[PDB]
This record gives sequence, structure tokens and C-alpha cells, in this order.
Amino acid sequence: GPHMATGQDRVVALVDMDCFFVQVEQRQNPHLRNKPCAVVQYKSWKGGGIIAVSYEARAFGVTRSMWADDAKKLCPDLLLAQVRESRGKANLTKYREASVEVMEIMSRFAVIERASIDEAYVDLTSAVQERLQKLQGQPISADLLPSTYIEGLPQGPTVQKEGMRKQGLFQWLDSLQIDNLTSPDLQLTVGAVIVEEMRAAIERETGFQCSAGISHNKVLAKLACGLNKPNRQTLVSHGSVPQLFSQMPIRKIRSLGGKLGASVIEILGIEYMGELTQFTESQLQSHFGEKNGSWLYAMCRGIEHDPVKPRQLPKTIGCSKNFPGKTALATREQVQWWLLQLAQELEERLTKDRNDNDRVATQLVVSIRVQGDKRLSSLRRCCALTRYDAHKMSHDAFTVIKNCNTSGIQTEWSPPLTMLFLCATKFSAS
DNA sequence: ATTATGACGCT
DNA sequence: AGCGTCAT
Ligand SMILES: Nc1nc2c(ncn2[C@H]2C[C@H](O)[C@@H](COP(=O)(O)OP(=O)(O)OP(=O)(O)O)O2)c(=O)[nH]1
Ligand SMILES: [Mn+2]
Ligand SMILES: [Mn+2]
Ligand SMILES: [Mn+2]
Repeated sequence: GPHMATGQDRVVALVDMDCFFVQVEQRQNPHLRNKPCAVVQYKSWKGGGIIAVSYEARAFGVTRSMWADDAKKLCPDLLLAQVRESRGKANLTKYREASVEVMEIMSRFAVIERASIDEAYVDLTSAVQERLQKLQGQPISADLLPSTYIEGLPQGPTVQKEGMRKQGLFQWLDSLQIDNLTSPDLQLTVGAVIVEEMRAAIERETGFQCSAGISHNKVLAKLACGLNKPNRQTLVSHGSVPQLFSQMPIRKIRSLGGKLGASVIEILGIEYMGELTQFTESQLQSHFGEKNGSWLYAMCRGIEHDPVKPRQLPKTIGCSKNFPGKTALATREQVQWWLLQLAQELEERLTKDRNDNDRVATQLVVSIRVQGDKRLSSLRRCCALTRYDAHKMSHDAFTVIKNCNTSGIQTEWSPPLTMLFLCATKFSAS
């Protein structure tokens, strides 16, 4: 009871840009705004592969991973924007630069953890204490939360969406103890006020809309973020967790959407996150290991301790290209030419990174996949990265992989290569 | 022939 | 260090 930790110490938000690459293209080209549209890589094979989809297009069933030709069968008026190609490969620079715009705005409110190109966690605990002491016990007006949903509300004893949002928010605010500066629910609420301000700043200063989740930890904030997209934010309180998890498929929780989640379902004979509460911590550890077991035991009760890392920049800078089917690289000239193309993009990005961020990478990781290998990476080898020179990097990568050539003929490459990947790692301040 | 990344855990 | 999993 009084010593049962409840995981309510922190206020954590997850901010995620709505259909990010689409918004980047819609900002640049107003003709794409408020339209079914998608962003594609390449074009020759089945119209290119879709990697981002506007919400208008999602209404037609268009999704990520779809080929554009198939998407056009669902949505004949779908508009398409193509990712830039440079040196023979997709080049994602426009979206990385747009991401930096957003991350820099978020960093004005709190230290952030860059979790992806379009999302960041925020630890708002200190900012919340600040704003609470500024409020002087003054209640929080619904006007300060104009895009906020309170998960689980309204409940208890009109048929529009905005109306239900306002009803739930009213019930939430009516329940609040705005005189207790240590009340977790109040702290979350103030956190949501701050996130409204952050999201308003992002849209004002970039044109981009985003969604967000506000809760007591990263997993709940991420889950919350997904509940009311697009262009809305959602507060998931500690108290909302039993009902929310009672019908939550295990796979919806970050890190459980793959083999581990499938094993939780199969071994324990359960379907929903809430069903995990009936197992002891030692039972879960016995099935899933010490770390996973302890994490599951806490997470199904709404408790997770993973910190928001102070890290706004990516830890690695990488360049990769698949060579599927009959485009696989089968000669030395071919392998060397593509290693050079990748290395030239890497050099350009690394040199910009060194100028912007006062650091240098010291390790080059070279990854390949050979034809017929089921795995995504067939071989991974490191070497020293001592100079930002593409010709040196591509020569070193070749030197590191050259013995994977089974061909006695040195001019040919067998088995042909179906992927090349160069990654710069182990940054040091400079 | 979902492609291009990027983080992190294991041993 | 190199490999595997998660993510999208
Ligand atoms: N190159 C590449 N980029 C991807 C891939 N999957 C996602 N992305 C990019 C494009 C997305 O706009 C961006 C952010 O992904 P999200 O999962 O946050 O989805 P998105 O923002 O598109 O929509 P959302 O509103 O968050 O559901 O990442 C991929 O498989 N390959
Ligand atoms: Mn997004
Ligand atoms: Mn995202
Ligand atoms: Mn997505």
C-alpha cells in the first residue's frame, strides 16, 4: 500500500509529427495540401514504394509499404511526391533537415530524446513544477487544453467528436485537486498545458502539425500519442491504465510487437496487457528473462523507469541501399562503384555533421547481404574511420568485405550482393 | 522486389 | 566485436 511505488514521479511526453514526410512535401508544394497524398521511394518497380501517407489517403486504405500502383487502385486520385535521388540512391536530407527544425523548437521547452526522425520524448517534470509554482494553486481552464483528450473519459451517467472530447476534459478538470502541488493527475494536466504550447510553437514556426501523448513514462506517452491522431494530444493517467490495458493487445506496447510479444501470448495463453498482472515477477522472469520479466511486471501496472535520455542528435550516420532481384551487384567494378556512391553521401553528411555539431565519427561499419541469405544483414565488419574522405572510406569498406567473394574469378562477385550499408559510429567531441 | 534508416540487447 | 530484434 503506502510503499507500493506507483510510477508517478515523472511527467513524460512523446511528440510525433503527423505523416511527417508528407507534411514536409505539402509545405514545399501547396498543391498537395489537404489531399490524399503519399511519399514514395523510386518509381520504376510498381510505381515506387510508399513510405508515408496523408490521413486523407489513409481513409482509402493506402498504407506504408504499399506499392504506388496498388495504392492507385485504392485511391485513383492519390497524389505522390518522390524522395530525392542523388548518386543513384534515395536521399533523405530534406526530411532530416526538417526534423532538426522541429527538434530545435522542442528543445526550448525541455531537454529531449530524439527517438526517431519525427519523434521525441520530453521530460516535463521540472517544467511542470515551475508552471505549478507560477500558477499559485490556480485551477486549469479547459481553454488551456484545446486539443487534449483524456483517455477513459467521459464515463458514467450529443453525438459529435469535439463534444465528447470536451465532455471528457470537463469531467477530468472537475475531478482535479488543484491545491496539491504533488498530485500526479494535476502534474500530468500541467504537462499537457505545456505540450499544447510546444505543439502550437512547432506549428507556428514550421507549418507542421503533430500529435502527442502525456503520461508518467515513455511507453505510456507513446501509447497515448497514438490514441487520437492526427493533430491532437492525449493524457493517459495512472488511473486510466487498468481499463486501457484490459482490452489492449500485447503487441501494441512498444517492444512487444515482435517475437517476444508473440511468446508472451503463446507461453502464457493471454491476449491483453492487463492479463499480465496475474503473474508474479518471478514467473515472468522465468519465462522472459530477468530484465524482460521485471519490465513486464511493472509495465502491465503502468510503471516503467526508462529515462528520457538527453540526446537530440543521432548516435550514428548511415547510408544503405538494397539491390533486389536482378539488380544485385555481380562485378568488382559494380561493388566498388556503389561503395563509392554510398561513401560520397556519407562524407557529405559527416562533414555537415562535424560543422554543425562539433564531433567526429571514429568507426566505420560495413554491412552487406548476399543473395539467398534470409537475414537482412549477412555480414557486419568494422574498421577505423580516421578521415572524412569518400574514396578512402570506400576502399576500406571494400578491403573489409573483399573475401566474401566466393568467386575464384576476381572480376566477378559471387554470390551477388543484394545490399550495401555504410555507417559512421563512435562519435567523439572535436 | 515494403526501402532506408536508427536504437538497443545479447554474448 | 558481430549478430539479432524492434521499429517504421
Ligand atoms: N526510408 C523510410 N522512411 C520511413 C519508413 N517508415 C517510415 N519512414 C519515415 C516516413 C515517415 O513520415 C516518418 C515518420 O514515421 P511515423 O511512423 O512517425 O509515421 P508518420 O509520421 O508518417 O505518420 P503518423 O502520423 O505518425 O502515423 O518516417 C521506411 O520504411 N523507410
Ligand atoms: Mn509520425
Ligand atoms: Mn514517429
Ligand atoms: Mn507511421
